[PDB]
Amino acid sequence: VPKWIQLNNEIMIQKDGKFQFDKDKEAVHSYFVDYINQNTVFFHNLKEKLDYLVENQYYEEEFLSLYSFEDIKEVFKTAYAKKFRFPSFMSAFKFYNDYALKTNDKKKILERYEDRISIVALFFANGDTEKAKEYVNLMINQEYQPSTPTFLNAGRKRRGELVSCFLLEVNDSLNDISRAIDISMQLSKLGGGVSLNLSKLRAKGEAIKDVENATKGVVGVMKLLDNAFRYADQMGQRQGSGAAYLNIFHRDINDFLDTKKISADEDVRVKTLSIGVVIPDKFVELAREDKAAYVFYPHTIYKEYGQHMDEMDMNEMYDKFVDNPRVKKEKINPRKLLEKLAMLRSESGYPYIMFQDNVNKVHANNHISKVKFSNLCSEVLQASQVSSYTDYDEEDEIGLDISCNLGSLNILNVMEHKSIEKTVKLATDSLTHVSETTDIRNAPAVRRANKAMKSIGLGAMNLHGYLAQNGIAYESPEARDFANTFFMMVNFYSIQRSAEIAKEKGETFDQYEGSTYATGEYFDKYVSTDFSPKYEKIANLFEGMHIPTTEDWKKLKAFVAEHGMYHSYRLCIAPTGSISYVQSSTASVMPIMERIEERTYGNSKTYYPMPGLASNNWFFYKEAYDMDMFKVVDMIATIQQHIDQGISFTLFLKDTMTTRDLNRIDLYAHHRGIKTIYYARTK
Amino acid sequence: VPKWIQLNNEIMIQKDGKFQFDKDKEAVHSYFVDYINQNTVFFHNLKEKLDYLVENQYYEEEFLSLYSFEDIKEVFKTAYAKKFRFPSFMSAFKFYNDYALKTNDKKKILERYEDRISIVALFFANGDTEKAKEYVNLMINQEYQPSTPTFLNAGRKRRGELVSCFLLEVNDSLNDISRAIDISMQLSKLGGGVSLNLSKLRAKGEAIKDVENATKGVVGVMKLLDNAFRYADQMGQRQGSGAAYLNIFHRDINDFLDTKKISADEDVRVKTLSIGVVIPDKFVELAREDKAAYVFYPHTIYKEYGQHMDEMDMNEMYDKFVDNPRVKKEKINPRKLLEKLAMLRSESGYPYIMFQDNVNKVHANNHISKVKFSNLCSEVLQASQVSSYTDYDEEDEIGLDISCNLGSLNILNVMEHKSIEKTVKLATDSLTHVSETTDIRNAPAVRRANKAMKSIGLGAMNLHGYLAQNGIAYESPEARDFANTFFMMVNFYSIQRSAEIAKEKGETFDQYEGSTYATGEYFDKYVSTDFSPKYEKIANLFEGMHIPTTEDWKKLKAFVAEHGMYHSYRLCIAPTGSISYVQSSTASVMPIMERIEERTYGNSKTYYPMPGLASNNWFFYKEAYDMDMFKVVDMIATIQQHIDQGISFTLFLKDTMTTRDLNRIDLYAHHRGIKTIYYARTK
Amino acid sequence: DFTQMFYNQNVKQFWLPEEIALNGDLLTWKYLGKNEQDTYMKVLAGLTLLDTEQGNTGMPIVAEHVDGHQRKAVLNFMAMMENAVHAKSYSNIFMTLAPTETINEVFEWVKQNKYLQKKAQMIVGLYKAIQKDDEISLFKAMVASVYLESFLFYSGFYYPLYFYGQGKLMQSGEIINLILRDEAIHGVYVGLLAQEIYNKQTEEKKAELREFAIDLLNQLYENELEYTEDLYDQVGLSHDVKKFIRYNANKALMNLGFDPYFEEEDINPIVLNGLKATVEPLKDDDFYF
Amino acid sequence: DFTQMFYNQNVKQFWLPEEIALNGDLLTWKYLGKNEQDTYMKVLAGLTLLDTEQGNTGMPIVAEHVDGHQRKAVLNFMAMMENAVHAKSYSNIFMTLAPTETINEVFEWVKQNKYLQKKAQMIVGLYKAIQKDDEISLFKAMVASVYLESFLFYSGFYYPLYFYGQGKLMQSGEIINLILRDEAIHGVYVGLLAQEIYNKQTEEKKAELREFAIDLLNQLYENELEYTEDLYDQVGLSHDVKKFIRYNANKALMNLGFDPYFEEEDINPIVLNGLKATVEPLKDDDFYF
Ligand SMILES: Nc1ncnc2c1ncn2[C@@H]1O[C@H](COP(=O)(O)OP(=O)(O)OP(=O)(O)O)[C@@H](O)[C@H]1O
Ligand SMILES: Nc1ncnc2c1ncn2[C@@H]1O[C@H](COP(=O)(O)OP(=O)(O)OP(=O)(O)O)[C@@H](O)[C@H]1O
Ligand SMILES: Cc1cn([C@H]2C[C@H](O)[C@@H](COP(=O)(O)OP(=O)(O)OP(=O)(O)O)O2)c(=O)[nH]c1=O
Ligand SMILES: [Mg+2]
Ligand SMILES: [Mg+2]
Ligand SMILES: [Mn+2]
Ligand SMILES: [Mn+2]
Ligand SMILES: [Mn+2]
Ligand SMILES: [Mn+2]
Repeated sequence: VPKWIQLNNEIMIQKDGKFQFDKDKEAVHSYFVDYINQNTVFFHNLKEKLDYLVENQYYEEEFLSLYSFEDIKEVFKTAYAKKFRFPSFMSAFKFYNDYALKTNDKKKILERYEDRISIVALFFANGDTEKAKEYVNLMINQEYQPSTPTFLNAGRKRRGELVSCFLLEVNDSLNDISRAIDISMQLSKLGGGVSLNLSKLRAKGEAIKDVENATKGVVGVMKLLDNAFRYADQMGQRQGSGAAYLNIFHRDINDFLDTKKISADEDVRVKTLSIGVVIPDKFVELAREDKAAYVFYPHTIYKEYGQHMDEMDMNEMYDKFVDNPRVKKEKINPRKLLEKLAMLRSESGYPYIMFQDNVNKVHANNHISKVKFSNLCSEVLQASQVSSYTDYDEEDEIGLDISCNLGSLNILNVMEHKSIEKTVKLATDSLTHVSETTDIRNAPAVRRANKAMKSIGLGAMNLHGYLAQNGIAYESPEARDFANTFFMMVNFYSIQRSAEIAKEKGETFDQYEGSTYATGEYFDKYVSTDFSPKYEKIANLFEGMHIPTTEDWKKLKAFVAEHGMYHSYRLCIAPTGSISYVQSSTASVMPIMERIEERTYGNSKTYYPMPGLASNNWFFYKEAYDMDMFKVVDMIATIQQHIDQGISFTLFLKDTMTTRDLNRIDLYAHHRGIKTIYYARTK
Repeated sequence: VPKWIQLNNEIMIQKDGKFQFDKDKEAVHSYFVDYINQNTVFFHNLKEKLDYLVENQYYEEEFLSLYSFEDIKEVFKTAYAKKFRFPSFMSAFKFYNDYALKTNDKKKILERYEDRISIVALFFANGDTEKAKEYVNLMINQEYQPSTPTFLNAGRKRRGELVSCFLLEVNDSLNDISRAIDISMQLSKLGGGVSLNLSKLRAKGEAIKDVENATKGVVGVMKLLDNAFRYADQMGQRQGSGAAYLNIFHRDINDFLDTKKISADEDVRVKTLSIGVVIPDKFVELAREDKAAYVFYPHTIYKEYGQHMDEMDMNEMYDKFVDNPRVKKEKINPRKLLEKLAMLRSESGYPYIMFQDNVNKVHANNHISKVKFSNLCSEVLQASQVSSYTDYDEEDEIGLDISCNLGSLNILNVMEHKSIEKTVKLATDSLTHVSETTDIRNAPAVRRANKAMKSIGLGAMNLHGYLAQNGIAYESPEARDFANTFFMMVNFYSIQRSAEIAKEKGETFDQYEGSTYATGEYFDKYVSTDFSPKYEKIANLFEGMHIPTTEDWKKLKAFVAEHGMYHSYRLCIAPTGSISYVQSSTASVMPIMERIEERTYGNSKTYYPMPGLASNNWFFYKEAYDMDMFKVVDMIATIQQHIDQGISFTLFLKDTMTTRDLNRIDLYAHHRGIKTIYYARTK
Repeated sequence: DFTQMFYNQNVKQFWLPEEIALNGDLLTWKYLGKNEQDTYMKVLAGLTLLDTEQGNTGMPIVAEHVDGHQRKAVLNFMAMMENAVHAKSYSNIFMTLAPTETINEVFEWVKQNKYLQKKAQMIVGLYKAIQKDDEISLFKAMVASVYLESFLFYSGFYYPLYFYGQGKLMQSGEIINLILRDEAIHGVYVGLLAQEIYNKQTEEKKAELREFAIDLLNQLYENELEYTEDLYDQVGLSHDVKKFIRYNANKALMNLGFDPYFEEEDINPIVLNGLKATVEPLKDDDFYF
Repeated sequence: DFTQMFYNQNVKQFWLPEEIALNGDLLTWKYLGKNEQDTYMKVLAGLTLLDTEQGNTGMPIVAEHVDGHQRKAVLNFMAMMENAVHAKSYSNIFMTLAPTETINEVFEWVKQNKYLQKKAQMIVGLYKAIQKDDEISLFKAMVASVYLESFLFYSGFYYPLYFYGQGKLMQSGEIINLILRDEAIHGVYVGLLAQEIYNKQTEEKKAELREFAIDLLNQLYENELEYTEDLYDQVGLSHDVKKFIRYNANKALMNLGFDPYFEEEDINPIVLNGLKATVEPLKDDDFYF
């Protein structure tokens, strides 16, 4: 066993009844003085390194050609001047195993952390040396972390796409289904997770040109998509991951759910395609009143009204659907469907739950389209227009397929540096650059939506780490007050940066004029309610930083009205799974699953303590499963009120609790304004 | 139990030690006195019937509008003047259960046999009343039978395409694979059987964008195609049928074959995807000499030579591939592979066997392309060019995808009417009309090849029926003499009609000038070898009909040289599954499987004796399983020497014979010039 | 002289209800009156009860007491069919046609129905009275089993057959015909075993055994009449069903080697209408011709 | 939680002896030495004799005492497989390989054999000791049954699997593999029924039942070692067979929800080549906060 492995395992060997957390630090030293420094490839100077990486097809030469070598040297020197040290063994291990650039045979390390950060910063700046240094300082301080696609692939010749998630709308036609399968394979080839809205597809037993009971429903398309994602599995490196979203009022909703039952037959079971359910407020109202609900056949509704079932408001059209004899429907028990959802989530963690009305009551771009589904991580909530892929030799009507670039603020590092504004603006600029340089030649709706919406996702990580390292319980009202203030600041500065980009470029996102940003409605709660901290401890935490007031929000509203906004969507809180290790941060705004996690790598086992875990903050690092899910819902709703897109909200459940407890948590989330629920992980 | 069913089951009841075959005739009468006439919709006049069928979206207005009502009435009167009577119960049952037009509620019969024949004739003639009457006389004499798609769908508004055999070339790309899946779905939606060539696809463990061990091979593509064919199942009417062809020198050939093993796992086995193997002469030579063979990685060959492995002659390329270090290959035992093929055919009848050099040594259009694969029934053998389907908003390079037009001569009815020439020419004209009226807007290469090649398949059936009713054993040399003469006359008149159509329209098929028809090579064996019958009995059978001599063939060769040939391909012998029942004929040129076949429809049993079966010809109606497969191979080769495309050749084996016997039959078929082997049906 | 041929017949008749798709009956079921659906559910529930006890108790207990491994294999196979195939098939039918509450109610109804409880009490009582090495107690239980197989099922079978014969509920009807085909051979087989024991007796003992068989038949018959009226009066068929059960009572007696007891009657013609390969390597001479 | 799932797996594994043609085994049988033929015959007779006890007593006695209609049906199906399928399959293998006189002599020998008798009578003794309405005695019999299905058969299965893995006696080896696959699921199922009883007991009673199971395992294991040497020393395989016995003993214990008794060992590669949260309804007022 390696020396650093033994040093890392020495953490759990208690001395005087206490964990040896400091041993972890020793491990990193070993991991660098025995493996990383020996396995790294050193050159005489930076010129030889850059030339070797360029000619050997490791780096794209275009982004490096925008800078003179003196500027690149200055950027690299700025990166190395911080003398960044990984405080935990797992941070360095995760970076050098998942994100550091290696040779073709993967026998040596070509990129250090500073090298990777410098390359990403130079790609972000697009020829601006000062901007590149700003990005270097932002990432080496670990205030901002680009998503895994962006951080791993920026400036690389053998790179994939920098966009993490893609959302596709599938129209009710064989041509559209085949095009959706093709685009899903193309985007999984690019490495991104693909989500498909199957609510427009007509249910099982519908007519294909006057011959009835002909359609296979959404389950056949689900099987096709599952095989497509199995085939396109990132060249066999990462399993192809897809998501299917169906409205709960679709007739196939049961069969949909039956794809995830552990007793499902092979002709129905789907195993590589995640499932999500979109629940309008009408379904929750029907379940609450115990009135029997009706699921609908989408094609009959489309024939009668000319629009898809998910294209209009069910809260106002459900009674018209039920009373219409030309609309076909089936009777269901909404409470039984809710119990089935809870049982399925207990068994397998599926489906994702999207509260459609919670998303669309604060959605700023309802004029473009209502949000009808979410992404594979159930945090992207954007307007999408379905595409009409016609026959060959016929022009296709290209719609809008959602796609946003992810980037997370490290809350602990951002607040320690007292740089919410600067970090938010620089992250917005980096995400705007990632969107601008993204061009996908096989997904036309994705390309058009990227060019028009200009949507980005700016997330946050290390919420629980910051709260526990500052002596604040994650479930406490003080923690929710901190989240309210911090994310109001993040939203304020993201809107300010979006408006500044719109002013400097003279262009807004497409159809911005009909948005609530243009009409000023979006700023209502910000121009009437003060989001400054209500607790003295939180206010002290925010000292040295100008917390925006109602007057600052009014000025920002006027600025947006004058100049517009460059981005249709700005903030989305992704799960941030593996890149949180490198940043020494807790995953996303979720509470920690465990204080010390035991992970098996190779034939060895390693223990990763939570960042900053110690004796004095052991009980502030409360495990998520031990927490009240209602207070976690309160925290997520408090954050969500300042996030325009959704938050990947994983439910952390105990084995003792029943499906009724899961249903109660889901209904409280819906009541509190939670937009989406990601996972039901049971301990 | 209905009266006609009792009268049909009375056949097996033996009187005086003989089957009551004549009772079947009585059954037909009952089937018409009790059921057909009662459930047949009658109109006051044909005008009312046509108006009702057109208005209720049963027929098409376009083809009926080309004639005055007097001409349509005259065509219907010509059809009804024959007073055609089905000689067996199963003929009428199959027609009125499969082909007769029924109401939307499927309880009444709108079309009789004469009505359907008249409608198909009017569709064929395209406005010529005399030509329509000629077609009516052809089909009511049952000399020619349009295929199930053409016969069932001609003149019907609610219909699939008139072509059901489609051959697709799949290029080695994700875009091409997705396009192939889409086209397969679209053609299965039209009701056609789709065959895909997977030899150009790179094997498992190949590089994608210079990353190693990334390709899933052809088995993942087969899984995708199997899911696509399961999804597209004729609006839930018939099981989606598809075929995949792989060259035996493709490295995936074992895994390909492993998709049909019973022991194969769920992630390996494809259930609704037929498989065929293309066997070049090089593989047979390697197996014969017991030299170990090599299966090659197609992408390495493409990188080294710039052409696909299946696009070049393996006979001259195999040694260069083996000696090339940059071509990756795996060692195999060709005799072990042959034994595996025989074992798989014994277990499941798969794969289909295509002898590439047997096809291509007589292929007339090798300049366009060599025949690389066959159809789902393993009888279509045509030149195909792969298409380069690029990314979106980029122009695709459309190639040639095979789609031939099926139609079968009834050898008994044709020869008893002494009308080989007239029937062949009229069938060629009808096939040309159906090929010209076919327009598929979702298969670009299929449409392009249909417009360019103008390829049709004119088959024959009732060969064994005709031979048995004339006191000739199917395995006798007299039967092969008759087949030689009859199919040489069929080829002569098909070529003459093709040249006449080319002269009339002033156009040939695309790239005809490079064909062996243009150079006169095709006629070589016809201008030197006399194909007149060598037996007096066969000559007396051909009495009253002019048998083309060598001088006639020289005149035809000169005529083709002067005027060209309209069809790239003219003759292919399809299995003729259900139309053989309606025509009261034995299926294809195959020998009969059973003298009397027992079938179960609903909860009732039915008995179909072979047409013309009696005590006198009971011995001549020898069952296929009791026959020597070498003599069946000899007869099929005798026919194949006059057929430009292949013949659906099913092997009929006993359970006693082993895989050595199957391999011997396959090798004798290869030796005798058999182009394709369809199935290995074990009794 | 017969067990081997019964063994072969039983195993070749093997089936599972899942082989028959039932969704095709959905419409003809929907179209029946409430009275008709009620009688149908109850009829099949009565059958389910009989097969439950024939599988759990009757066939296994007779298997235990009958000598010979082949005879035991046949009886064990028949037992499996009763509870693993027949009794279960009824639930397949119920789960297709009826909502859970109607299913729950009909199973509650079997527990409280006095005629169904009486017939179960009588038949199962005789099964449980079998004494080891006592051939007379075994004979009595075999008579009871033949009466269950060849007589008692038929008040139930009438109705699915009556519909099948009119082209209604034909998928459910197909299941029932398969069940009936099995019971016919089960009744013959057990009948032959009963005759073996009867034929060992003195004439005096035989006379007593005939008395037992006829007294038991009459007692079961009188109860079945009341059961039949209770189920069929609401659909107007009680008299017709009664003729059918008398017909089948005679078949049960015949299976036991006894003369028919009831006079022949015309049965509803609708119900009558309701009735790897060896592998050799390739030689170098197989490549030349 | 499990009976319907096992029902499905059992019925979908249904097979018949006639499906495998046996005559082609004579082409490898003729090439075995006398010791190999002798061991094979003796092993085969051992399996046959033990499986007959399971068909005539083991499965039917457990089916009799277990409550639940669905469990009784699954158990009936398993008893059917023993008597109707497995027993005929063993007979077929014998009749193919040996003449009538040789079969009679082998069965005479194995019937008198001390190690075969010891284990056969130990198992049968526990089946005979089951008392009505006593779940402790039922559990003990279930333990015995699991030990037979999942452990005692395997000293015997070793040899056919050993040949099967070498390409010898492939037809009879295929049959044995199908039989073994049935016994595996039988052992798992009966194991779950035993755990159900075990889990209803106090902690002291549990410890007492564990001691019973381990003590029984020890007695059977020590006799298996002697049985093994008696049969396999003459063909030099005993060391490897002993590893296979312990590996299968551990599987039997795991079927009964117990920890493995023996250390993990690798098995002969030739033989290897041969081989829900609680649903609680929404009560309303869960929609209001
Ligand atoms: N935790 C760590 N994170 C990142 N790099 C590290 C870490 N530990 C060691 N290294 C690398 O290994 C080298 C070993 O040097 P070390 O940290 O022991 O101190 P040093 O030799 O006094 O110099 P310096 O600390 O100034 O780099 C470091 O210079 C650095 O490049
Ligand atoms: N074998 C058969 N094949 C086809 N149609 C038949 C057959 N037998 C009877 N029919 C149909 O039933 C009708 C009655 O025919 P039948 O044998 O009674 O005498 P017919 O002289 O042909 O009668 P019609 O006056 O109808 O011409 C026929 O006209 C035809 O439409
Ligand atoms: C062709 C086909 C379609 N479908 C379903 C899936 C699609 O969502 C739906 C629409 O198919 P379409 O491609 O729209 O078929 P169509 O346009 O010819 O028919 P229509 O005019 O009614 O739109 O039909 C199947 O389930 N199986 C099939 O094989
Ligand atoms: Mg459409
Ligand atoms: Mg390519
Ligand atoms: Mn029964
Ligand atoms: Mn019975
Ligand atoms: Mn057994
Ligand atoms: Mn067993």
